[PDB]
Amino acid sequence: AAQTNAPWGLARISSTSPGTSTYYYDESAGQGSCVYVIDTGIEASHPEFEGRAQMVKTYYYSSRDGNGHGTHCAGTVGSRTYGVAKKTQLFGVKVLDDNGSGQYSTIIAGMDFVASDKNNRNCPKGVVASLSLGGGYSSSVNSAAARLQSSGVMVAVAAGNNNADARNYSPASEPSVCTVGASDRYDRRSSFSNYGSVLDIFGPGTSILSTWIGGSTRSISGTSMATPHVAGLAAYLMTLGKTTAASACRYIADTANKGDLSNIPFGTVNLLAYNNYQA
Ligand SMILES: [Ca+2]
Ligand SMILES: [Ca+2]
Ligand SMILES: [Ca+2]
Ligand SMILES: [Ca+2]
Repeated sequence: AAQTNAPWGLARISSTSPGTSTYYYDESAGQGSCVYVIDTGIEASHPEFEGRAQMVKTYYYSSRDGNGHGTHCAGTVGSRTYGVAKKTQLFGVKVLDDNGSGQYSTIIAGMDFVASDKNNRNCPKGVVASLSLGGGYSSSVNSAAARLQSSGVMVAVAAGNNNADARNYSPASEPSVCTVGASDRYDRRSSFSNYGSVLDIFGPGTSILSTWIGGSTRSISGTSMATPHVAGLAAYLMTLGKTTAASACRYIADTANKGDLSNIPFGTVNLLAYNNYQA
């Protein structure tokens, strides 16, 4: 399948080169795989989710997405226009309030919710979680991402937008989960992108067009938008039976566009997410 005039990120994860704008993908498109978007929530009712999105959990008065952050990450995962896995099921888990922030105890409770909630969902192709959130190191938050991963969910986490080593951030610093750095359309490390030995992969991060609240669209930049690209890819690759929840991050890194990114700190992997799809 070929989506002409796609966002630059989708086009890049189906490309050996930068500078193309056609997303190529197997028409299976992650069907029968679930991606949990742990975030501000999702506006499930966006015409771009075609009813494949629903809120399954909140730790606030409303499960709505008043923020947009989580509606925009869900979108990069499995929206029809701006998604990687255009047929995946999206489960919104609102750990972040509409200001975009949350307590670490609530985020932990959300990760543990998914590790269990998956046993209440039809995900025959497997389960993915996209954590586009982060803060300082916390062995407690790391251990929650570890558990979620260990429960048989491919965990993709932002490195963090601090332009520092991700070793000092959670759940970015957790060795067992997929830590995603950000790249821009010219294959440069996004100026904001965290780096280090803990990083496993890069996704498109800078100027990422996706879904927004009010049934709208807008472009926003972060490791937070790299993550849903990787999250999406893992969903896609799992539905193709090309990898599993446990070994997805490794598989993505084995099959990645190597050496293609500039301004990658020595000792950080030079690996851009690649679907490796041949039309
Ligand atoms: Ca674009
Ligand atoms: Ca987000
Ligand atoms: Ca976002
Ligand atoms: Ca987002």
